[PDB]
Amino acid sequence: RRKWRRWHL
Amino acid sequence: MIQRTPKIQVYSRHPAENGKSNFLNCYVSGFHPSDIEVDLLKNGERIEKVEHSDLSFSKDWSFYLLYYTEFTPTEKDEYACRVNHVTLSQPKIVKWDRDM
Amino acid sequence: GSHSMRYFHTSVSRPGRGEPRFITVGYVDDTLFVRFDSDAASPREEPRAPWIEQEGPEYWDRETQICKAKAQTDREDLRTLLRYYNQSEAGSHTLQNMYGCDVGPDGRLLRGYHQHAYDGKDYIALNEDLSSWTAADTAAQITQRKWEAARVAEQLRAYLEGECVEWLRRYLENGKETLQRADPPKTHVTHHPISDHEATLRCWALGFYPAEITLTWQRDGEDQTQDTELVETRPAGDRTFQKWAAVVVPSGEEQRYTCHVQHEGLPKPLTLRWEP
Ligand SMILES: [Cu+2]
Ligand SMILES: [Cu+2]
Ligand SMILES: [Cu+2]
Repeated sequence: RRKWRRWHL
Repeated sequence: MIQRTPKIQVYSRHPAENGKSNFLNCYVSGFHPSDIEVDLLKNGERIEKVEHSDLSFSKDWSFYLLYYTEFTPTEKDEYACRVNHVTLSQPKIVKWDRDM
Repeated sequence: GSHSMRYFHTSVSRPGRGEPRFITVGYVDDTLFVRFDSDAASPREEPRAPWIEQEGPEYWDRETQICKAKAQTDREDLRTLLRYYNQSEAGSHTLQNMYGCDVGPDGRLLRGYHQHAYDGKDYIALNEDLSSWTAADTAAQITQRKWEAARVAEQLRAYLEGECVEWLRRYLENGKETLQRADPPKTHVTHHPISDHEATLRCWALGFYPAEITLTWQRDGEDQTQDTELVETRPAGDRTFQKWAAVVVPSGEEQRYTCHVQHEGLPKPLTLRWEP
């Protein structure tokens, strides 16, 4: 499964 | 933007056997950017009902795609894969050699 | 064997033809098992291998929620990248992102990844230490700035070491039938008369899983690394893979040449001659 959190470039 | 031209392989899923059902594959890889026209041709006419896998990419970020369709080979029918890409001045056509 | 899990993302802007196209796929080794295409009607992440269909509805609601927010995030980021590079809104651009982990026979992390590409060129990447970044330019330095002040490395590292390995190990159990079985290649040597003067010998390998394989044409036991034709490894379409290696040989000196096949599905490396 995928990581919950991403971050804006 | 560094644009890369697709490598093209047209080949059947199993070794071709005249009269036996098979799958015809057009494997395009190595290209950028991702927009691509890919058609499988049967004696020069575009085959309807061609499926395609989902856009994916290799380690170097170049894209690859598989187009495929049910077919049953005959000896007199010639198959080909036509591919148009930004890198291409004219659509490239690779005919299907069952030797390859 | 040695196993891996990767999630691939592509966002492709198309100014004047709606929102950017977002496609993402997930892989365990060379097996595709999830997909999410934003151009699908009412998009959810869908299964693409039988061993993931068993996951409950909460699994799939959580995956679809993630894919949607990611697609939103790349919509912001695509506009942000236009600022960082002083570009026009007229053009089409591409944001790629791959992250995932490698594990060994032990099930322990061998390596974690999380790297970005913009218009086909490396942008920012998490380094193998999972705690430092490599910025490809002064635009990606703006991100390395924003991501160092957020301790993104710490949070990627938490994911890549924990959950990534957790769930890959789980999938290797749910799909051990296929994920843990290697299909050995079926091998044959073909002989192609081109002209009166020479013929081509083609070393085939078909129906093998995984995709990792090495085909080598040796002349007198010496590798013809330079004069050997070698196609990129291609998908058969039923999960297995094909490849061939070929050399143009003079008629008569054929029996000097050996083809060596290496694949984890094979006990011993193979030694193949052209046999009439
Ligand atoms: Cu294993
Ligand atoms: Cu936001
Ligand atoms: Cu010969």
